[PDB]
Formats: sequence, structure tokens, C-alpha cells
Amino acid sequence: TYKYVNLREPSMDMKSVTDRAAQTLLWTELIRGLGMTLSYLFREPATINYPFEKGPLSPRFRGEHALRRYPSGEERCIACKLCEAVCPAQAITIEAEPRADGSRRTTRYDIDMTKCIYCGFCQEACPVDAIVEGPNFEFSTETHEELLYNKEKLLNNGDKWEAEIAANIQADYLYR
Amino acid sequence: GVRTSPTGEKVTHTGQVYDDGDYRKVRFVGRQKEVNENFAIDLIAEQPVSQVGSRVISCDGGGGALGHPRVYINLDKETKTGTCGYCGLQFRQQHH
Amino acid sequence: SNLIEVFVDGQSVMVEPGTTVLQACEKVGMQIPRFCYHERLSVAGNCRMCLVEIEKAPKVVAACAMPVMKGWNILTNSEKTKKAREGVMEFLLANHPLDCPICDQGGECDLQDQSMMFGSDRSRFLEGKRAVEDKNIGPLVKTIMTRCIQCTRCIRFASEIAGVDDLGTTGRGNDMQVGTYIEKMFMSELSGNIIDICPVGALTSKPYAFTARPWETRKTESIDVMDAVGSNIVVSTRTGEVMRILPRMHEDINEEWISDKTR
Amino acid sequence: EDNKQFFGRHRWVIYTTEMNGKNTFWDVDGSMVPPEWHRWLHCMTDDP
Amino acid sequence: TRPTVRPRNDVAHKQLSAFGEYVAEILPKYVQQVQVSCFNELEICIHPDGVIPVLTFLRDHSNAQFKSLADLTAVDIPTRQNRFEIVYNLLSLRFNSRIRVKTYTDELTPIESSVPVYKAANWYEREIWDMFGVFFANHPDLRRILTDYGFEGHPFRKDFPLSGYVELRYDDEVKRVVAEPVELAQEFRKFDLNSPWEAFPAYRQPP
Amino acid sequence: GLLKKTTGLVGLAVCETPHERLKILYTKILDVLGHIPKNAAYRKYTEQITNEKLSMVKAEPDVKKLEERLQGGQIEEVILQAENELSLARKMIQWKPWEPLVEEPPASQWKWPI
Amino acid sequence: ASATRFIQWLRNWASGRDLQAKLQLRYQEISKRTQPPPKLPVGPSHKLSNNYYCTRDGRREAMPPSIVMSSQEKKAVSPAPPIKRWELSQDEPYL
Amino acid sequence: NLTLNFGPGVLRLVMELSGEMVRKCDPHIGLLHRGTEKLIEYKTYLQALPYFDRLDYVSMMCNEQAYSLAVEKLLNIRPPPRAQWIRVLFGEITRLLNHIMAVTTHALDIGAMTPFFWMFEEREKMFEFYERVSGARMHAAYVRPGGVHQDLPLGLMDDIYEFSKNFSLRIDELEEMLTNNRIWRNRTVDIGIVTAEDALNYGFSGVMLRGSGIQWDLRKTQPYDVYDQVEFDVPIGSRGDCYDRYLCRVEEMRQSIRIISQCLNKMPPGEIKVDDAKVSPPKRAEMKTSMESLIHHFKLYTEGYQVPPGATYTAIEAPKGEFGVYLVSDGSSRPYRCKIKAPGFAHLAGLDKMSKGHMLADVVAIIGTQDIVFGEVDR
Amino acid sequence: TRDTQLITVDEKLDITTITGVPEEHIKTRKARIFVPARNNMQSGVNNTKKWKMEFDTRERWENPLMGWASTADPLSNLVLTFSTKEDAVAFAEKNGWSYDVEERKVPKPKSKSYGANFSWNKRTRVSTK
Amino acid sequence: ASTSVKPIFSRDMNEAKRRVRELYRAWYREVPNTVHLFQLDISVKQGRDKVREMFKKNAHITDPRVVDLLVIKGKMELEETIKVWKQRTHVMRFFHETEAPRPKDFLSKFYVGHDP
Ligand SMILES: CCCCCCCCCCCCCCCCCC(=O)OC[C@H](COP(=O)([O-])OCC[N+](C)(C)C)OC(=O)CCCCCCCCCCCCCCCCC
Ligand code: SF4
Ligand code: SF4
Ligand code: SF4
Ligand code: SF4
Ligand code: FES
Ligand SMILES: [K+]
Ligand SMILES: [Zn+2]
Repeated sequence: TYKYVNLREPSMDMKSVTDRAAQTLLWTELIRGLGMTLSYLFREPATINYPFEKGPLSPRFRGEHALRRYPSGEERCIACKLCEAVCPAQAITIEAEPRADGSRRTTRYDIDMTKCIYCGFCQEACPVDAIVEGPNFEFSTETHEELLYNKEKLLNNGDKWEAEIAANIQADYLYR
Repeated sequence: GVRTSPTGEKVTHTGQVYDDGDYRKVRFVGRQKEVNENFAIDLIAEQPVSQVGSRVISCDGGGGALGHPRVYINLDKETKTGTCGYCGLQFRQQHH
Repeated sequence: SNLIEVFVDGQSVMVEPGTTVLQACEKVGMQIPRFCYHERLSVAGNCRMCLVEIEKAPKVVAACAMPVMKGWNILTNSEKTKKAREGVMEFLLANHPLDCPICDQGGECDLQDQSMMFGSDRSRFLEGKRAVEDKNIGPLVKTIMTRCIQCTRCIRFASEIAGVDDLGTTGRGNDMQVGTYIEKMFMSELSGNIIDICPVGALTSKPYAFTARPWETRKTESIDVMDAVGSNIVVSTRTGEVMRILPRMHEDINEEWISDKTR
Repeated sequence: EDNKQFFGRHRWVIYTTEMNGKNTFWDVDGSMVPPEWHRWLHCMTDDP
Repeated sequence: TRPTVRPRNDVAHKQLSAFGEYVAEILPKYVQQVQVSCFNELEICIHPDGVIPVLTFLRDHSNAQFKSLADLTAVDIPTRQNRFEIVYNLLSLRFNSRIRVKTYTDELTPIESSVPVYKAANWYEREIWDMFGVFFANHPDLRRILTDYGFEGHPFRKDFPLSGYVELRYDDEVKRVVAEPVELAQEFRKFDLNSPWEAFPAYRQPP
Repeated sequence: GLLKKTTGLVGLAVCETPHERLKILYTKILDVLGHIPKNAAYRKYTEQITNEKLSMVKAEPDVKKLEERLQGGQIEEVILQAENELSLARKMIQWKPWEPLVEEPPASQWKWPI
Repeated sequence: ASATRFIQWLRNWASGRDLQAKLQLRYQEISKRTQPPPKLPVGPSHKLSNNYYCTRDGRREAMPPSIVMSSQEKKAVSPAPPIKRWELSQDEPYL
Repeated sequence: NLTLNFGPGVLRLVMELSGEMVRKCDPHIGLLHRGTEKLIEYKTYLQALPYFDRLDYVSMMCNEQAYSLAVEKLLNIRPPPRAQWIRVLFGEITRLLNHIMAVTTHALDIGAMTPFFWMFEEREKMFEFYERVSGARMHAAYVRPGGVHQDLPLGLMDDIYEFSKNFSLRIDELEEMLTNNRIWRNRTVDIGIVTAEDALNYGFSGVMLRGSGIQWDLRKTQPYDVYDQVEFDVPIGSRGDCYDRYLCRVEEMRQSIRIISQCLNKMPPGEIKVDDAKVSPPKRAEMKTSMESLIHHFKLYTEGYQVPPGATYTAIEAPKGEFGVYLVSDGSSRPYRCKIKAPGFAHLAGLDKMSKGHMLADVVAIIGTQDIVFGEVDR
Repeated sequence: TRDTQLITVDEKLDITTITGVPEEHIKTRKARIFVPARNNMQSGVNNTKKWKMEFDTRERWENPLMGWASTADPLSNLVLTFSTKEDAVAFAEKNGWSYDVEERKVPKPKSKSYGANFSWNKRTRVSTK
Repeated sequence: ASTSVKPIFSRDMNEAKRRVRELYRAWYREVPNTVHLFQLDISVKQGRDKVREMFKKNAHITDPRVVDLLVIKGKMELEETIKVWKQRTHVMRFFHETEAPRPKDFLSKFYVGHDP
């Protein structure tokens, strides 16, 4: 099924020809366009008062990265390198070795936040919910070096955003 | 835990610290070295061993689907404690 | 002259007497699934992953061990063959631990890759799994024996190639365990080769533990210089570092084994 | 909060005039909102 | 029917097979192979001399009316003598069908430009020359389209390194952007992902 | 009946005598196909479909009812396709695409996967 | 929604429409940002019997292309029947 | 004549002007060529998915859909019915996102700035639908071979209904500013006229074909997903100029609301990705309890699923025209070749023809009416 | 049968000048044409079917900032696949590269007999199953 | 049979050499315009030396098809320069004014690193 957008024959009776002459001479349809912008002047603007107000987000938002812990304080990551294999941008670099107690843990865990495309595949791939993308989106830096995160930065983000990262995972894990 | 080498520089939980004559220490002049003060190797050692009454126990890290894959830990050996390969919680059998 | 004609999916192939169904399929480029069969160890026929249908035969035969008879038509892709593999793979994964992320074999596991290609895509095992005690057989081979699939490759290698009858099966039924029974170190000059033949993460390399995943290593084919045998090796590197040394096949020099010093 | 305001303006934060030793009377910043309130202020939840 | 398997359209598979023979009979001088895939796509493989005849026939014939060139691209297969493979995707609006026409060339053999048949092939052939180095004879205006001016090589060839041979940089001594040999602070890590177990026996090749 | 005011397609003018133009073009096509060898598949097929369309032009004087038979869109689109068919027939004589295959491809030219 | 009645009339007149019925600013008529937990269903393959993968393996049913003509009287045909002519919409034929 | 260098997506026009008239227009592209098609050869099929969000970065989920349809075709698997309805739902929301950008930035370029701000307050509300399903405002990567990543969050369909209940009024406000405006008409009427036969021979698609009366739309001639279970009308132009194409896009926005009203009422229950763990990853609650599910999660995210060898050309009716990928598989986990057919690549190549006998200021109108984004032209 | 004029060129195909490769990476590189060895950790043989062409490994050093693995070799990740050995040598010769070719190593056939495990008078008898 | 190959423009080296000289004349006449138009700091002598060096690199070719491609690419390169599609940076990429001289002898290469 199709419809025509601009297939019309204007009427040629003197009533209609004089209407179009009035529009041409009296600028009637241009003034009608001024009435549409006059109405907006008297509406409430959609602007929010950032930074005192913030735009709404959801529990699924993908922001700054963070490495999480178990409730005991043990790191969740067991250096399986699934996030490093799936990362479409190759932004994750991992080195691991047995820990002093024999556990499988990382010695290097860097995310180049300038290669990362903030896609979330790393948290989908992770089998222990170690690497997540948190809700923070306000971490712009003054240098390129501050955006090459290492394991210490990522563990500091996790200890900094656990209160809010845990709540978001609680509100979305049933959809995963 | 967090310790400082004989130059004032903190040592990370991986054991990393610049030698006394490493030029790479200049990056911390006027700035700081980021170290996490919550060493996980120490914290996991503070967890008491769980006393269970069966040969085989299962661990999912707590939280069901929010934990880690469910593994089963054998407890026959009475000289050591069965440790979880994912989360580090230790388990022992009830005196038999 | 003395060759006999058999068929693989209808294609004719000429094979010598005593050739197995598994070896007949190789000649046409078909590799039957396997866990317990190794071409350099004796035949065992216990994993049952090589079951294949023979046309007109009600009962599936073990390809690794069944000699091929004249005129047989081997159906390597029939529904009966495909159901046989899914059934065996289902049993093989029933008691297996969910250790793939923490298992050093992940990414190069013959149990993972034959589950993706020949097994089913989901589980219907609602019971509790079986866990077993870990043996300590030395400073080279790390044993996490909950992952063992009772294939007996290590038993046959330690006995027939290394000439050390220190590994065996203790127990019976679902409690059958592979090990030394007593606390004994498996220290032979060829001991490290049980890491390779073991298809699962039960036997892994202790020096290499947790250091890399197979997909990220670059493979450089080189020659061992630790002795005068000139064994062919593969040097696994990653980001400019040497991660491990694996044997490289050479029928005339070292086959697929290397000594512990080389490894 | 003021639930008669249109969505997006119904929650706001009046920042503190001092935080961690920094004078924030004029120099407020969006990163001064702690995580517990960061979830409520961005409407990721209805529970303060 | 299985909920997870793509359903088969046998009616359209028979129509496309019949038209493939139709084209194979009307133009025997060029057609080398005709085939229809399990998802109902028809490929006509031709000798490169038959580009203008075959394409004009498909555009103008009354039972073809393939009046739209959906796409024109190339594939590099280094193991063939004629590594490059020129693929023409055509759309018929009269018969609501699509046909694919494939030919071949190498580094030094040119392929007759199809701008006379489909005017859309102008830029599509500038991109094949720019990215693969195939030369098209009698092209009205052939030159690089996507790559940088003075760029050396053909990036989409299989033997061209992913990161190239030169990288740009601003140098304050000469007060201009310069080009220097490529150095990477982190090398592109190479992953060997292929499994050593065969996946699709239906496509197995004879030994 | 009543001549259409427009064809809907831009640049495709209305033809006031569709039947006359079609018989001229189909007859021209059949004349040109006479120069192609009889064994040629292009001649046998092109004549078969050309006659069917010509046999339908000399069976229905109603333009609106002729379109429903030809199933080629508006009658101005049929004429344009007839012109394209004629232009191809003249071009096929020069090409002669009924001769044997010029050259078979290399051994593995069309083998995929490699 | 806080506009006085005079301003509502002025904006409604200038735009020639009743804007108060369709506001571009969202109010309480939006979903609550905290929702009850879901319980999502499972697909047709979640069964404990009659569910062998070889009977629902889509990838293994794909075949290599069929060669209808390889170099190594009969009625003419087209790629498919000619496309059926479209009909005008009875909802709104002309805009 | 006079040769000028206009430009600083980012484009470079090398125009030859005889006073006020354009004699030849010579677009220079590649200012945003990034080697997407070569990079995809080093990625798995899942890793290549985010690359399609970034080709036409105004119609993100339609690019994802075309790639998924191509991979699903080579896999020989079928997404479940609910996933298809979701894809059509967000395919039509994505059409609104693109048409707002196309119409309003087109108007902004020719001096009409106000409608851009009105309709970008509706895009900001449609970006909230993207963010609530995927977590990213623009590059969702939500549509994947096999279906969609996650199911809709509870309450999202009520908010889609509230939005669509008011969007018709917003289009009327747009039309009150442009459709009958004599200044807007003088900038678009009889500008860039393309004949039907030239449109086909130059490889045009979408409103470029339909603005000139050609009755073609892949959603109706070659339907995909569940587009054959929705009722909508295809707008058709008569003059073939910029003004007729402008009306086609504005009417298509109204028909998207018509389709969206049906995807909300006809949404079925069920799963949202193919129940085949060898293609789509298992649920996280079963990857942590079943051995088979853990092996398949491990392999799908490290190696990826192998696609049977073959080559397909799959196309969809993207908002900008026919968008398609010629995807070649060698039987491994990584595509051997992925040519991306961007509709704006053929349209831009026709700028030289469409600009014959027009003023320099009509080139801006012509480029706007082709709806060109140089992420997909350059790739 | 081709109605197009052809010519005769008796010289070996050499495209080194029309490929854009810097001369450093044509003359000083050593291509290696080989069939990859089976990964010894697995029994599958599907990665030992096609010929490969890799180049000589060069220096990888440590990035001073992060410790990453830097490289100045543009060909470090280049791997080409060929159906036959001749196709591989043909491609290296016309690009001017110097190559070493290693012949395929197929595992020789073996005599497997399950009955030998229970021999009456031979050492093939196995002490366990 | 085997050596029968379709040509591009030339049928033998004599025809190909004609195109090479024509291209050389076109480049030689153009260098003064490029130096003035792009405000390059090189001299016309340096520019014409660079053209000669580029031509002499490909003086060992004896395949007419390879020569035709070299001329076809050269003509495109000249077009980008005459029409000022190139910028001052692209023209100055033939001179490598910022790359430090790489060592040529064995001892110099032995000290710096491992590359031969
Ligand atoms: C018995 C007594 C007899 C006395 C004489 C009677 C006189 C009768 C009336 C005379 C005719 C009326 C003339 C009106 C002016 C003509 C305008 C015109 O030419 O239109 C055609 C022109 C051209 O129209 P066109 O583009 O359609 O082209 C017409 C001609 N063709 C089609 C052939 C090309 O239109 C315009 O003027 C464009 C207007 C652009 C301005 C946009 C801003 C408008 C915003 C409104 C501002 C309101 C201003 C108020 C200022 C107040 C200040 C205090
Ligand atoms: S979000 Fe995507 S690109 Fe970023 S680190 Fe995770 S997987 Fe890599
Ligand atoms: S973050 Fe998760 S996926 Fe990545 S290595 Fe650690 S456990 Fe594995
Ligand atoms: S042996 Fe294989 S299947 Fe078992 S846990 Fe290790 S990688 Fe996974
Ligand atoms: S340890 Fe390994 S090789 Fe030995 S029986 Fe178990 S699975 Fe087989
Ligand atoms: S391989 Fe035959 S039973 Fe194990
Ligand atoms: K092992
Ligand atoms: Zn645990």
C-alpha cells in the first residue's frame, strides 16, 4: 500500500485563486509560522539545572569500569582472561600468576580507557561478576596518562562504587 | 598488608616497587602512587573456616546467581582445609 | 594386493587387514571423536566417544578398537552416530567441575571443543556433582583430579613409554580414581609428557600455572639444544616473553615427546 | 525533591560549601555526589 | 518446524536454479559456473571478458531487468593465481529478485569498466582500485577515493599489514604534519582462535 | 478509454498511442533477431517472449486492460523495456555470446573455502 | 503544567492546537524507576526429553552451494513471477 | 571557471563555479575512512557487531539488524518471535531518530534553526529507550545474531506508548514551520530532480527512488523479521525533487508511529534470543550451575561460534536507503570479508549529476536531501 | 577464442614495485612457508590442513609508561593461508621475499591391535586397563 | 598459451618506455610550479633531483604491464599535485626531513639493535 505526498490539483475557482493571492500578498502562511514559535516562548523549557540536576539513567548504564570483591574482601577476578579475549578494542591487558597463598589472581589488569568503546562485553563475558562498568560518567581528565587504568585504579573504583554498583546489579541480574 | 620500601614508596599487593635508582620514579614527583590499601590476600585469611558435616561441600560464593559457578570441594584429607578455587573460603569436616 | 575395500559414508577406501574403523576414516579425512585413544598408546576403548554406526549393524561399534571388515559402510554422520556422541558427552560432563575459568586447559581442551562440536548445548543433570581428593605427584605436574575423565592415557603412557608402573586406578565404579594410592612422586625424565596427553585440566604444568591462555600465545617452531637428540619443539611466547615449551611432532627424531629438561 | 516538576527537574542537590578541605562555595562539581545518593539523584531508583 | 532453524524456501530455490540455466544457455561464451546456495542466492561465474556482455544482458533483457547495481566489490584470495574476485550484486525491481555475478583478475590484468552498463559502478570501481589495486580499463576518472593522498599500497589486500607502514605526527621543527615509520606503544595482540576439531562435515574437502 | 495524465515515474512521458509504438518495436526486434543464428538460445527465447507480448498487443485495445496482461507496470514502462530489448539484440550480434566458452578458469578458481 | 490559564489560552491560540493534552514534558505518568523483579520465560529447547541437539542443529543443516551448471522447445523463465502491482492505501490515499 | 575548496561529518567539495552556477561537483571522501572492513577480518562475529553501530551513527540499531540478518542467514538459525518484534519496534524507533536528524539538520543547514531544538528534545527521549534496554544512549549493540541481548525492562513499553502518543503533534509543529512555508519551498521545490531511470541506474535506494515515483521498499517487497505482519503505507513522490523527498521522510515518520503502535499491542511473550547455546550465550544463572552452559559461555566469548562457509548479500530498508553487507565466511570464527553497502555511497556519487544547473546554495540542499552520513560512506 | 589482443611476456612475475611495501620489508625479511604443527595439548588435526606463510620475529620491548609490548615491525602479525605449497611459493616469489619452505610432516600410519594387549608370549601385554 | 597475457596500454617495452618519458617530461615541467604554488622551501634543483631518484628506482623493470601500472600510478600522483589535492605536507613526504639517518654499515647496525 502506497500514498501520494504531493499529488494535488489546486482548485481554479475565483474563490481559491483569490485565497492564494491573499496568501502571496498578505504573507498569511508566514505569519502562521510566527504563531508556532510564539507558543514555544510561553512553554516551560526542557532544560535541567546541571550539575544540580542530572539526566535520568537506568541500572543498565555502562560507565566507568571497576573491579569488584566478594563480601569477604577477596577479589572476584580469577584471571581467566575472558574479558581480554572478547574485548573488541583490545583495551584489556592481563598478566597473572599463582598468589603467595596459591590462588589464581592477576598481577596486571589494565584497561586503556582510550581504546575502550564502553560496550559491556567484558562484564557479559566475566563468569564471576568481577569486571563491571559502573554508573560513573564524570571522570574526564587533564592528561592522556590518567586514562590508562591499572589494577590499583580499578580496585579503587570498585571500593568507591560498590555501594552503587551492587544495587544496580541487584536490579538487573534477573534480566541477564 | 601495605608496606613501604627503604625509599618511602609503597609496595602494591603484587609486590611492585621501583628500585632506589630507577628513573621511572620521577612520574610520582609532585603526584602520588595509587595503591589499594585493601590487600585481598590478607582479607581472605580473616575468614573463619566453615565446619561442615559431609565429605563433599558446594560453594557458589554467596548470592546464588550473583556469586560464582557452583563447585564441589572434597574434604577427605584431614591435614589441610578444602579451599574454594574461586573465592577462597575454606571448609573443614567435623572431626571425621 | 591384500588390501580390502571398505566404505566411509559411501566413499570407497582401500585399507590393510587389521586397520580400525577410526583409521579407515582418517584416510578420507574424517577424524572420529576421541578421549581415550592415542595413536602412540595401546588401545583402551573405555571413553566410548568414538562410537560409530555401521550400515546394517544394529549396535554401534568402538571405532578406535573395532577392526574394519570387508564391505562395511561406516556412517560417521548418521543420527544414530550423532545421538551416540551426545549421550557419551552428556555422561562425560555430568560430574565434571565448572572450573573452565580457573582451569589451565581452558581454550585448548579436548573436552570443551568436542562438547561444542559433537555434544548437546545444555544440561539436564539435576543432582550433586562428585568431588575427589587431589594427589601430589611432584613439583612439575599439578593434579586437580576432580577434572579427570578416567581415560587412562597417563596410565598407559607412564607404563608403556616411560616404563614406570606408578600410576593406576584405585577404587571401582563411579569412585574409581587415577593416582598412585600411596604418596609417591612421578619423577621420570619423561614425566612432563602426561601433561600433554591428558585431554583435560586434571594434569597441568605447575611452572606454567595461571600464566597464560592458549589463544594469546604466539607459536615459534624451534629445536631443543639441551641434548644431542635435536628434539623439535614449539616455543610459546606472549608479549615478548617465553611462556612454555611444547613438543613438536617429528616421527624420525622425537615423535611427540620431549624430556623434562627440554620442557 | 518536588514531584510536581517535570521529569528530570524533580530531584536536585544543593552542594556543600566544603568537602574534603576544598572550598566548594563556588566550585561545585558533579562528582561530589557520593555513590549512595548518585543512584537516587540520577533516577536509577525511587528509594533514597 | 524447528523453532531455531531457518525455514527453507524450496519454491524460490527452484526458480533461481531455472533462471541460472537460462543465463548459462543464452551466454555460453562466458558463463563458467552457476550455483544456488541453501539460502537461495544465485551466483553466475563468468570469464572477465564477459563483464560488459553479461551485465548488459542482465540489465536489458526482458526476463532479467536487473536495473540496479546494489554493490560492487572485490575479495582477495592469495592462494589463487587470480587472487582478486570481482563481485557484482544486482537487484531486479520487475521480478523482485537478486543475482550475483562473479569474475576474477590478478594484479596486472585489467577488467573492463562497467560504467557504461551501470553508472553506479563509477565510485565502486574507484574503491576497488584504491583498496585492492585492480585496474579498470576505460574508466572515466580512476584514482584513489578513500585513502590519503600519496598513500602507498592497497590496504584491503590480504598481505597488507593491519596497521600499515607509516603513521602521521605533528613535528614542531618543520611546523607541519609528518609521516614516519609505524611504531606501536602496544602491539596488536594476535589470537589463534580456530579450534582444531572440524565443525561442519558437510563442507569437508577431499584429501 | 481516457488518456492517463501522468505515468507517476519522473522523466517517463505519457505515450498517447501505446499500441502502435509496441507493434513497431516488437516487429523491429523480431527483424533484428532474424540475423542471429537459429541455434542461438537468445533468439529462441527472445522470440518466444516477444511474440507473446506482441500477441497480447493484438488482442486487447484497452490500455488499462492490456497492462494487466503484460504484467510489466504501466504501458510506458513496457515500451521502454521493448526499446531496451531492441538495443540489446543489436548489441548481441556484435558480441556473439552463443559461441563456446572463451577459456575455462584455472583449476581451483571457484573453490571455496580454499 | 504549571502554566496559568491565560498563558494556556495564549499558547493554544498561537499554535492553533490544544497543547495541554499532549505536553512534551513528562510528568507522573511515567513508569516508576523502581520496578518489581521479573521472571523471564525459557525457550522451546528447555526440555528434559525429546530434545537431542542433532534434531535442532541449524548450522549442521546448511549445505554447500548446488552447482546447476559447471564447465569442468523449453519455455523461457524469469528469476521469479513479476512483482504484483501495489494498491493505493484506503487509510489515506492522498496526503 | 572558478575552482573552490569547500568543507571544514566532514567533506571536501572541489567545485567549479561559473559565477553563481555549479559546473561540476567533485566530492572528496575518505576524511573519515577508518578501515572498518579490514578491522572486521581480525574480529569474531560478536566482536564485529559494535562496528556497525558506528557506520551510520544516526540509525544504530538498523545497522545492527542488517548484520544480524546476514549472520543469521549464514548460520541457518532463526531468532525467536519476541526478538523479531523487538527488532522491528526499535528499528522503527531508530527510523524516527534518523528522520529527525535528516529533516532537522537539513533545515538547519538552509537557515531554519528552531525545529532542530524542538525535535532533539524527542531524540533525547528516544535515547532513553536505547539506554534503558542496552545501557548506551547511541551504540547499544543490542541487536545481535540470534536476537537481542537482554529482554525489555518492565515498564519500558508503557513509556514507549506515552512517547508515541504525543509524537504526531510534534511532527505537526515541524510541518507548520516548513511544509507550507514559501521560503522553505523555494529552497527545495524543483531542486535536485532525479528521473526514475537515472535513479535506478545510479544505484539509488530509499526515498531517492521513492521521491521519483518508483514504488519500492524492501520492508514490503523483501520483508524481514515480522515486517509482513504490520500494516503501513509507503509514501511516493511525484516531482522527484528535494521537496517531494522531504515529504516522504515526514510521512515515513508518521508511518513509523503507525507501526510502533502495533509492535506494542502485538508483542508476544517468550525468550529474546535463539534457544541454541552454540550461537547465543546461555543465561548467567545457568552458566554458573550447568557444565554444558559454562563450556559454551567460555567458547562463545573466547573463540566465538563458527559460521558455515558461504557468502551472502543481505540488505534491509535502512532509514537512509538500502543498507546491506556482503559477508564472506570461511568456516572459522572470524569473517573472511565484509563489504558494507552504504546507501549514502551511491547517493553521494550522484551529487555531481543532481547538481547540474543549480546554484552553489542548492548543493547544500541536495546534500541534505540525500541524507549523507560519512561514517557509512567512508567506512 | 578471446576476441581481445594479447601479448607475450617472458619475464618472471615481479610486483615488488607496485605494492607499496618499503624496501626494508622486502629485502631483509625471511618468509617461512610451513604447515602448522598440531597443538600438542589437543588431538584435533583441523589446524594442520592448510599451508601458512609467517615472517621472521623481530624485537618486542617494554613500553616505559605501562610496560606493554611495543613493536616496530609492521609484519609481526601477518599470517597468510594457502591451499598448496606451490601456491605459497608463487606468492612469495612475486613479492620479492626470501623464503624457507618446510615440507609437510604427516604422522605415519600405525598398526593398532587391541588384541595385542593380551598377548600370550609378547611384551605388548599390558599390566592394567 | 601460458605467457599470453592481456596488456594494459603497452604491447612491448618500447611502447612502455614512451609513456615513461612523457611522464618524466610532465613531472620535470611541473616541479617549478609545485615549489612556487606550495611555497616549499626546497629548490627546483632539489625537486627535480627527487623526481630523477624516483624514476631511477624502477629502472630494472622489464615487464610492460608492470611499467604501465607504474606510469598509471605516476600520472595519478602528478594529478594530485597539479590540482592541489595534496597539501604542503604530502609533497614534503618524498624527502623524509624528520627521519634521522638510519645506519647502512654492519658496525653501525650492530650497535643500535638486532635488525639486519
Ligand atoms: C482603493 C484604494 C487603493 C489603494 C491601493 C490598494 C493596495 C492594495 C494592497 C496592495 C498589495 C499588498 C502589498 C503587500 C506587500 C507585498 C509583499 C510581496 O511582494 O509579497 C510577495 C513576495 C514574493 O512571494 P513569492 O515568493 O510567492 O513569489 C511571488 C512571485 N512569483 C511567484 C511569480 C515569483 O513575498 C514576500 O514578500 C516574502 C516575505 C518574506 C518576509 C518574511 C518575514 C515576514 C514576517 C511578517 C512581518 C510583518 C511585517 C509587519 C511590519 C510592521 C512594521 C510597522
Ligand atoms: S567495554 Fe568493551 S571495549 Fe571497553 S574494556 Fe569492556 S569489552 Fe573492552
Ligand atoms: S575480570 Fe572476569 S573475565 Fe576478566 S579475567 Fe577477571 S574473572 Fe576473567
Ligand atoms: S578440563 Fe576442559 S571442560 Fe574441564 S574445566 Fe578444564 S577447560 Fe573446562
Ligand atoms: S588424569 Fe588425565 S590422562 Fe590420566 S586418566 Fe584422568 S583424564 Fe586421562
Ligand atoms: S576413543 Fe574409542 S572408546 Fe575412547
Ligand atoms: K592436560
Ligand atoms: Zn567459592
